[PDB]
Amino acid sequence: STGSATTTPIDSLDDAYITPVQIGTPAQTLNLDFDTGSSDLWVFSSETTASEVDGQTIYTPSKSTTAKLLSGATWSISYGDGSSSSGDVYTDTVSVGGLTVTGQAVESAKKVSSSFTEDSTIDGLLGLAFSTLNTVSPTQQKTFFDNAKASLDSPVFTADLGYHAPGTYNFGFIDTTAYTGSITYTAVSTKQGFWEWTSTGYAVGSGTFKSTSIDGIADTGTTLLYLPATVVSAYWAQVSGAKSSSSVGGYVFPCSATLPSFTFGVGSARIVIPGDYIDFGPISTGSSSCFGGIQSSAGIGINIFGDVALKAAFVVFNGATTPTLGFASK
Repeated sequence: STGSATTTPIDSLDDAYITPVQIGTPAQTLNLDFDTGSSDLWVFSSETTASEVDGQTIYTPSKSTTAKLLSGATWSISYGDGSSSSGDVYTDTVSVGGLTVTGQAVESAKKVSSSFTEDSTIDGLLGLAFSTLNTVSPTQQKTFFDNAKASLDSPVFTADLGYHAPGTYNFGFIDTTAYTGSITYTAVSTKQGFWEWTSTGYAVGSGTFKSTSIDGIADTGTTLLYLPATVVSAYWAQVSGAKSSSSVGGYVFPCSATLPSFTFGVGSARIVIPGDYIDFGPISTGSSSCFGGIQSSAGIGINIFGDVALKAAFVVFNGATTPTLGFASK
């Protein structure tokens, strides 16, 4: 089997992407944030504290003839950005782009933090990291990908995120028309439960490539590119007036600037992030100070190849017995 679904930016900055997901019988379609940095499929629901729901579409398990309470199971998650959610668990039928999994754990939120409430466009998350990170207790549950894998034509999914435009998540096949050149594959460590890999270096603009190993995660659920302070300083030093602002929480730059590109290495191959992808607009409405899309990972504890990086590529998440990651230009 295969599936193919369009993923759409939630706003004009590509802060996140939502993909429609069918849950239950009859289908209830929710727009979920596909997140290769976590492993829980959780939704706003009829059980979510009413004051914490503000415009989201909810899953109502009592209206699904295929929903079953997973007795005794609870979940609770905290994300790198400080947001969180928790609740109980149903199993139900879940379909993405024509690909159907029966018996998928659907984690129903009883509580969500303010960041989720305040974002009306995201009805929940669909985790695509390794199932070892799933938070369901006392019986850990599998991700949608893990459940689908054996049925897929090939045990892969691909992320093709757009810049200020829709893109695609495919399951079970590689669309050879969706990228240019060849796909370069690189080793993955699953030791921390992430799609963790090592970039071979970077360049800033038309500058020379610096060969250096950068361990990090491919994370569709993180907006920005978080890299070591040395790398980030070298990037922003090429933008007149750019500075790290402790009050804003990262590098800012004059909105009048033209940003240089940023290149990262995948083996001997190179992915080029155009400068415009690195512009996240005014820090507050009407400001002429703009927020940078490349930020320091210092104090996160891990480097993160988030949407800023991934949207410059066609990315293969290969879930073969030994997982690997593939990147192509597009």
